[PDB]
Amino acid sequence: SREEVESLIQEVLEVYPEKARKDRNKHLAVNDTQSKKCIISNKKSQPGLMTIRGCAYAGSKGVVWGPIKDMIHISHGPVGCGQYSRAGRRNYYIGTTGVNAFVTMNFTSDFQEKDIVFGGDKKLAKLIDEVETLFPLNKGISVQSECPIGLIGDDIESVSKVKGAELSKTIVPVRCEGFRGVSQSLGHHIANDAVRDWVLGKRDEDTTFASTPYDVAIIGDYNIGGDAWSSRILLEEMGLRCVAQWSGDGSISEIELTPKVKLNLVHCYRSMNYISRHMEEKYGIPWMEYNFFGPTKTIESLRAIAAKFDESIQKKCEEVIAKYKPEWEAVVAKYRPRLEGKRVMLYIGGLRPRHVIGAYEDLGMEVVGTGYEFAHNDDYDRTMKEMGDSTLLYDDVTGYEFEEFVKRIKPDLIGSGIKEKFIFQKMGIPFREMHSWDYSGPYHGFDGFAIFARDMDMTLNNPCWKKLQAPWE
Amino acid sequence: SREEVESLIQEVLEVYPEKARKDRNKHLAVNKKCIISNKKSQPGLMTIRGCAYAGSKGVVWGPIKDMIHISHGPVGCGQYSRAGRRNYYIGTTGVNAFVTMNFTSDFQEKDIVFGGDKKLAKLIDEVETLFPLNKGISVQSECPIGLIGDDIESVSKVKGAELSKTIVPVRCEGFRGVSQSLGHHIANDAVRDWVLGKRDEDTTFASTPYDVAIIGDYNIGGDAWSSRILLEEMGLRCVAQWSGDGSISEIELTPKVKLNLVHCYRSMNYISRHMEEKYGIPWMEYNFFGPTKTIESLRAIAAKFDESIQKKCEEVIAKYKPEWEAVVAKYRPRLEGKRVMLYIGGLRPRHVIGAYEDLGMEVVGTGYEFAHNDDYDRTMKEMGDSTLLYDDVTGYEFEEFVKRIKPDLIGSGIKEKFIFQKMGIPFREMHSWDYSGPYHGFDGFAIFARDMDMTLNNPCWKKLQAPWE
Amino acid sequence: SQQVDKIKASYPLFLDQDYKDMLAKKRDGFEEKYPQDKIDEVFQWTTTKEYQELNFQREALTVNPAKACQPLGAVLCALGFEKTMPYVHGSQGCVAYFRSYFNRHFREPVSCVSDSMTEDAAVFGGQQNMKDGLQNCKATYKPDMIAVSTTCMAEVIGDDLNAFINNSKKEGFIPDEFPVPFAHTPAFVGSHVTGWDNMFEGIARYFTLKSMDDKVVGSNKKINIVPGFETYLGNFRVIKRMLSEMGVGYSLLSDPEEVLDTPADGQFRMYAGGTTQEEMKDAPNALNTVLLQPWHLEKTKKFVEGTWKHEVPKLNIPMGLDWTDEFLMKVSEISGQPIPASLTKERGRLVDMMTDSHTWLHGKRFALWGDPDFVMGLVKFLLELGCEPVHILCHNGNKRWKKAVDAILAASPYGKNATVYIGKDLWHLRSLVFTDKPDFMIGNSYGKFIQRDTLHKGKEFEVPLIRIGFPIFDRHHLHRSTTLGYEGAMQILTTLVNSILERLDEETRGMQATDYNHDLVR
Amino acid sequence: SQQVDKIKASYPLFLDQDYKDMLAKKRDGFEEKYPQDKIDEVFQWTTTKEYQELNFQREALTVNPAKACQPLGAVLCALGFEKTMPYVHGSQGCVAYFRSYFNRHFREPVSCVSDSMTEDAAVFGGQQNMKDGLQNCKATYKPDMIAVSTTCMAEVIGDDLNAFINNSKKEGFIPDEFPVPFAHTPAFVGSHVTGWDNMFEGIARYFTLKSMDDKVVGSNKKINIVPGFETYLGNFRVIKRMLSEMGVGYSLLSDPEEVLDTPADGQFRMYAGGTTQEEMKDAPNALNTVLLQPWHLEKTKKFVEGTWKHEVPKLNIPMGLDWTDEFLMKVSEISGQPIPASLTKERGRLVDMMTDSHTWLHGKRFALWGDPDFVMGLVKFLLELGCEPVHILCHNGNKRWKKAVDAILAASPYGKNATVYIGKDLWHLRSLVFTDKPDFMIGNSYGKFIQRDTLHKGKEFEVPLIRIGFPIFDRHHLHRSTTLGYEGAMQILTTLVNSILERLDEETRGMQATDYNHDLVR
Ligand code: ICS
Ligand code: ICS
Ligand SMILES: [Fe+3]
Ligand SMILES: [Fe+3]
Ligand code: NA
Ligand code: NA
Repeated sequence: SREEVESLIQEVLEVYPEKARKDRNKHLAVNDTQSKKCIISNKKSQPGLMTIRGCAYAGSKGVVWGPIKDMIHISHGPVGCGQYSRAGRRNYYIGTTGVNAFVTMNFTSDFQEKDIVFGGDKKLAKLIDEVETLFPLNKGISVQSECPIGLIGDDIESVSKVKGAELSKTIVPVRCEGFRGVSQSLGHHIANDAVRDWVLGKRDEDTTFASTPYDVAIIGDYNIGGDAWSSRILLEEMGLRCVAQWSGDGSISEIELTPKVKLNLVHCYRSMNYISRHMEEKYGIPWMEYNFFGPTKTIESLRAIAAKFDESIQKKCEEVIAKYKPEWEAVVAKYRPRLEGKRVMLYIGGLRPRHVIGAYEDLGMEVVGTGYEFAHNDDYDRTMKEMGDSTLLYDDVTGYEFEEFVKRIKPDLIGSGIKEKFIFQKMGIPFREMHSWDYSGPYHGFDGFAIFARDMDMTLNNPCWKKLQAPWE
Repeated sequence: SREEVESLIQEVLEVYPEKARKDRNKHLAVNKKCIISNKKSQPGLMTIRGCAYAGSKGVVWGPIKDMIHISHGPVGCGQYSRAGRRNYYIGTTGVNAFVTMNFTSDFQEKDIVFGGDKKLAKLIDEVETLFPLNKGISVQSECPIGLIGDDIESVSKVKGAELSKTIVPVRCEGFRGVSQSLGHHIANDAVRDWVLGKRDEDTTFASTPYDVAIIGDYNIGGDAWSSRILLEEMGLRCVAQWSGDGSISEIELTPKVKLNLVHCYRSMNYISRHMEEKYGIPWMEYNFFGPTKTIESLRAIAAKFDESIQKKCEEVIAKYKPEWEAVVAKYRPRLEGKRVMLYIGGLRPRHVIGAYEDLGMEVVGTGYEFAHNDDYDRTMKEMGDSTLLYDDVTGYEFEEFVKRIKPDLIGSGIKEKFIFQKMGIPFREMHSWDYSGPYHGFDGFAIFARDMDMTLNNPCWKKLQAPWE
Repeated sequence: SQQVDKIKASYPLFLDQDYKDMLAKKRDGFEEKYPQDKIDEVFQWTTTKEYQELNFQREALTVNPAKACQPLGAVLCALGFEKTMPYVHGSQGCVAYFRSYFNRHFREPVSCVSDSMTEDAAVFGGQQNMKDGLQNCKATYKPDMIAVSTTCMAEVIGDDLNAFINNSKKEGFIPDEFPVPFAHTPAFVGSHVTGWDNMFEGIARYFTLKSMDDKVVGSNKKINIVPGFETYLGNFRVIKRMLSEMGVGYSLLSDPEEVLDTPADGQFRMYAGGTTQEEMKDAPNALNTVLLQPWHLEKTKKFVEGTWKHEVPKLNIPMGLDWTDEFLMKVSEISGQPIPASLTKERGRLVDMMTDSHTWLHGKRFALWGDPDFVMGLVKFLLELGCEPVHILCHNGNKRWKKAVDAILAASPYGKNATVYIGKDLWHLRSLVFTDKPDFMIGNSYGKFIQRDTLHKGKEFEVPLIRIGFPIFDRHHLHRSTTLGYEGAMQILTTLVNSILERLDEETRGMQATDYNHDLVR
Repeated sequence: SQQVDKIKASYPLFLDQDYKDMLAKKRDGFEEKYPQDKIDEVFQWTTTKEYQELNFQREALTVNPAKACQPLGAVLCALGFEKTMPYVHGSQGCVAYFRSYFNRHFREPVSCVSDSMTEDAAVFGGQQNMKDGLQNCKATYKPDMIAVSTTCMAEVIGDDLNAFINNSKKEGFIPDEFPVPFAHTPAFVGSHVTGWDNMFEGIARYFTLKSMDDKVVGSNKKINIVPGFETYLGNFRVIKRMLSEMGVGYSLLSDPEEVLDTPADGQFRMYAGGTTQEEMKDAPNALNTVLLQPWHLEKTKKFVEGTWKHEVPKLNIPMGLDWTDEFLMKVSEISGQPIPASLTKERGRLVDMMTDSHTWLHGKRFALWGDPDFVMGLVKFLLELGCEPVHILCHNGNKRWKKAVDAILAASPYGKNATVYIGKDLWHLRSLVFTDKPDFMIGNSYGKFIQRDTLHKGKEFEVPLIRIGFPIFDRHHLHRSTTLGYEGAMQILTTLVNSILERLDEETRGMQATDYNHDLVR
């Protein structure tokens, strides 16, 4: 492995036509410090090659805005986008659906051809009013544009100003048309900017909130399976006050209060570094990255976060560490022996391909391949250090590529998404879903690590894997 | 027509050998000196009849809810009868009630060789440690107990005295009698000799002039709760129910009542006759199937009391009138003219005829598994002219009578049900009520009408014939 | 009272206030009921480990058996033969009960007769019943054969069936050529599956024991299949379907799936289908005989080996993946037919299903009961799925069977917490699921009263029932299901996975309380 | 916290006291939550008739839809052809969603590709995407065929699918003989089923429109069977099974049952089974063409009648007892083949099951939704069982269909309290099941939130969901079931009767409260 890896890469690319072989080659690399010298990323997908990527509407509606529980989010366009993305992402929340929370519902303008012809702007204002009579307890409205809204020249920003002023509601236009950008990534930036311009400033004057030196915000935790509740509880046991959760289980008022905090804790850099930079410029609030995947990364991140405060938070940090230490050591003692030595290939989106490596290593596994669907070069710079030498790195991996890499490398476990799952199960290779957590989790924090380890163990050592081959062959 | 029916009987009996043909001819008639009944079954002919164990444990003792009833003998008998009969009760099964459990001594060859009496005494003790709140034990004898010479009466006496518990021996062995019928009689006698007298010397029960016992309602579907409600709206006080939802204490208080209301004559007239002899308590038959019979019954019962009860009877009759007339209004049109062939046990083949007629239906053939000629005497008065009467019917006979008469509706048991559905005749279960019910009282008439209608007019019957056949 | 536009049946009729007050009046006036707090106290106690120790010390009393008497299976066996009337020598009550017990499971007619022995036969024997019963049976219902077993009465008094039947032919009640196989089926020995074995050996003996001289193993190029006591129509069909897919000539000896599933087309068919007397007479000329349920076909096995000279292969019941594979590979060796592509694919679809559902099944803990072969097949398949058969109960099991099950369990990580109980009943099982709570039970309709008891202790203590077995009285048409082979394994897996997902949905339906985890996707 | 011997997932982990108090502090500190008495008040209002009036007055807002966009069906149609790749000209996000939506219903790989149109393609169209698309897909995934549909971006900017493909062949990106049928499939018209029809008619013409001089109606002695958008694998298999049993020669046009059910045997098979391009070229030589779901196969019909000159029979979807009968008799006439004994028996076995279960089915009230052919099938069969289809909602239905269903409803006593809703969604259905409560819903997984809302009002108001339809994401392997034919009817009947009995068991499990009615035999 090293020369066999760079070999493998050239055998696979042999199938493509010339133009795509020369692009795809730049998005596969073997690890050995500045990604701008190893692999290129955040570039359009080669047509017809079965990429895994989604669109900017997924990035804005599905990931950033949809989780915000007390707003109503309108999918503005034909009925497809809102339907495929209804309740497909497990951004969990406490609430009374249909009354004061609305995350798993599908509000939509259901565009017909008449609306393509005359425009959907008069439909939008009529739907804002129906939303108001039927869901009186909503705390604001988002309008997430689908592919056709831009292309036909509608103007949702004017509908928002006018209807927003008329009803004294926040209405946030979001121009997340699916054709914009190359991936979900631009959806993140369009959505962050929409929060900045339409929400985040709403309380710049207000000072009626009582601040403390220990107020923080969790930024980019979308509470998959409760991941962010498993994080908040540690932060508050450490002495801090999480004034806001962006956007897992998040309320619009929690977002309007983030400019009051003293420190912005950023879990998902890729999807939220935009707003965090902005809050540092305008409000003076610093931000740091953290990683609550596994006890080694979680311990290191608590101690780094407590170091920004005084002694008392630092004292409490050690008390949290020691409370949970026997718990994850009982987890390790039980599952590390059943998982040590097993090799993992990852393929996810923008953050987990690097952030979960520490939790596999804490069970004695080895991440021999990883890749991101839509990461940027700063994500790869951070990944180079987490990965070992001569491991395989792949950006916007095609379906053919992933299948062919797996055949040669033969990992013991693959971790990727739904579209990949049943592919490798057929081939005989244990799979765990690393977006939905395979309807399990949380995986964040100490309480999450017990579940991750039990999950990786139940799948990797399950009896079904010994039965793929009929005894008559 | 009388003679067209008299030739159907002859044509069917042609298949039989001579011995069975001559016996069956006396058990089939077109309507005392008309039909024979309560004789032994001819071998080999597929009767519907059960045994004295079914008639003692399955009908009389089993429903008594606070007692533990032991099936003494091999596993089979208690298992087939677990929960098959819907004798409803209120209780906490496993702690203070036990109707749908199967207690048994699970006889193995060892017990058939050395006897089961040491095993029975050990079982009594085990029942006592595991089920402390039981209020008495009955032991129901399966075929082998009698035949191997066990002495359950001695065990019952000895253990009863030792523990100060009512333990009732019952020799309801399946080979005794010719049917469930003897089991009823054996069970009643067991009640007489071991329970009913327990309070003869006691005088602390506070009587009233309106006290009454319901006798022989097993509370199928709740039938007897829907009868209790009416009796009590009439101003009466139902001190006891036998054996549906019944408690032993209610049994022991029956001799303190002013009147015994016998629903099921066949199964319980034995004990009723005894309570008249010993305690001077009169009895009377009544019939709560349908409104005509329920009204006529309420009024007859009320007439055995004073003007106060007679008033309240009329307030009850007038309360429920709008309801049952609504039932008729809705369902008599949908069921009028339809003919019914009935085959049941000891009572319903005649008792339910009034309810069908209230819905305008005509009962053209009825018969009993195990009735005596006194039951048939009552039936003559209820059945129309030239209708068909059959006693201990055979499978072959019931199939063949149905094919020529072509009734619109048949009501019989589970063993008959799937046979006629196949033939495409609407079938309603008239023992278990097909899991519905109650059918007694005014409340039950609404259900009975809804049930005949849903089956008789169900879309399925129009489909038995493939369009290319 | 009743409103004619919404009629009420017993439920919920009796929850109306006036019925409610009447029942309270009844109780308080006359039942002499123990007070509610004492009832709670005794109920709590029946859920404890202390109560469980008393319960397992029982040795005279049986409470809620998980078994029936031999003649019930002699009936089911005989029903599998062409135009055969089952005939039980003894008392009529037993036959009434057999018929209704099957009617209620199969929701079909069940033909069987008795010769109505009573008190006067006890003293002088049932010779006259047999003579009249057979002649009446044969004339009235016209069977091609009559298959005779016994009620416990006939056994106790000592009736000789061989003699009584031979006399009946000698005295001209039935022709001499008329087949009347017979078997003693005493109720106080073994159980309903023993009756099946007894009867089957009975019929085999009748048609082959005296006729061996001309018989040559292998000459008919077929495999005999003996199914044993089976109450799933799907299990006959899958066996025949798989042997026809493999091109294997085969004789299913005793086959009721037609009599138990006649169409509703305007006429009653007492008889339908079934193993032909020709098939039974030719059976010794088979290459071999396979016993699908070896653990209650001990007597048959001895006869097929002893008289037919078949080398009966050591096969487990073909349940689950490993044992269905062993069955098909044995069949392939005997017959010389290769396992076809269609079956290799079906196997692969079963593995796919297991791979798609492993996350939800893993570690789920079960209690189960039933007949011995069925129960060990369930156990085997749970182990393949990653489940833990915690309480395994076989009322009619034996020490040898328990030792085979204990070895299966030891061979797997998922057997570590499993115990096997033989000669225990469902009142014993009720304590086990209070004291060592599983997540589910797999059994027959009687387990519904244990589920009921579990819920009364509390919703967090409820063990929900999954109905697999016999009898199933409180759901319709499950007798049409399959449990053998890959098809059967796919059915069981589906039921189990979706019973786990139904339960999780219910626990997470509480708005703003548990519905954070009421996922659309599972 | 966690105990390592019993790890808790999110449910019930977050019910631990420390988590519950944190969430309380989060809510009180920073969520500015509406008071709980105001929430309960608004919820009660949303269950009222007044709220239902406002709800049905909606014209611009849709809430919880019961349909998807056209290209989701174009994908599934093209997945039905041998070694063909579905290819969706437009933006790649749509394909990521189509794939996902099907992966979770079938739990299987679903292959589809996109040519990743973006901002720049909006200005000058996607011609270069298509050229490089087809070449890349063809080289990489090696299909015999590529089948082209469009996303809403492609439709709006006005790309010419015909011209771009031809130019891709003229410019030498794909061989000229390589088949590339195509269809326009605009999300803003009709629904997923329309995209099925449009794609089907696309592929029929591609292989047929230019070749008709050679064709002779009936010369190949086969019957064409066009199934439509179909998400149950048993529905393809039952149709094939019944035609073969009658010995009819048939071509099933669009057959994905192999590709949506490959075995897990060590290797990933991208393609499997499917209609050959050749059966498509020779389809005009068939006796006739039967459309199994006529109400979404209008465009296909006009083509097979207009170009193939077939006289397409007026048959309903073969669901339930009458429409299956009529389908077989129409097949018998067209083919000259009698309906065989085996199907006549299966009919009679279905009728028998109807007779055994009618007392539990009678008067049971149902709310139901889905695609129009499947929903009218359900209506028809429910009526045949004696059930009252009270609320019938078809989001993608039309006036003409609604008139047909209302005609069906009027020809039967059980349809008289029924109403049909077209163009209404699951938030309208929510109201209907509060104000006019049925006993069950029959529908897809999205109905679980309607069940949850109704329970929140009370256990007496809860309407339990019965999952039949598409998509089903929260239970495993129901995609393998069948709903057509006598078999499909047997399955639906069993599932409804047992939902009813299971619900009754639950309402009567309360000890000494409602268990008087907890019957062993139902
Ligand atoms: S937001 Fe992103 S693809 Fe950072 S769009 Fe994607 S709930 Fe992934 S690796 Mo689905 S950048 Fe979150 C993600 Fe990571 S939806 Fe979830 S798993 S940490
Ligand atoms: S007791 Fe008798 S056979 Fe009178 S043994 Fe039988 S619950 Fe029948 S006609 Mo089953 S004399 Fe009762 C009866 Fe009638 S069990 Fe029920 S239905 S009214
Ligand atoms: Fe049936
Ligand atoms: Fe799969
Ligand atoms: Na008996
Ligand atoms: Na899209």
